[PDB]
Amino acid sequence: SHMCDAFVGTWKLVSSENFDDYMKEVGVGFATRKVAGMAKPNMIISVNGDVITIKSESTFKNTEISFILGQEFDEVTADDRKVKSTITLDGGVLVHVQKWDGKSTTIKRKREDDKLVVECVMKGVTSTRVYERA
Ligand SMILES: O=C(O)[C@H]1CCCC[C@H]1COc1cccc(C(F)(F)F)c1
Repeated sequence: SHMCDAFVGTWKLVSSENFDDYMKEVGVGFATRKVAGMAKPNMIISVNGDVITIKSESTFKNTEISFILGQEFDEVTADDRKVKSTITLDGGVLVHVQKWDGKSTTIKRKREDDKLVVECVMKGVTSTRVYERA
């Protein structure tokens, strides 16, 4: 057993707060905000050795990242940013920093009761996205 055991599984979005304002702060344009904001993604998290994979599937886009903790990688986000990402574990929280165009956003993923809670921060703006097991 290991590092991210409690994250592994298939998860479905059950609530979102302040996501439009997060996306605005990130620089996402109107039509992508509207369509992406409707989506109810499924997130599939798996671990194989040191490699963590996070897959997201939705009506809008499917995304997938695979990574080693602490090791920077290139990521294409769902809104089509080309970013440089580093993901670490800090006190049981997955902390994901994305850098692009001199900007930065941080996404935290944590287990809270039977939920997986995702907090997305861009400058002073936070969005909270709650997932439950599928
Ligand atoms: O909810 C989350 O896990 C977060 C993760 C960080 C970025 C924001 C949000 C992902 O937001 C979206 C919104 C629409 C569709 C998709 C995807 F299925 F294409 F991945 C993803």
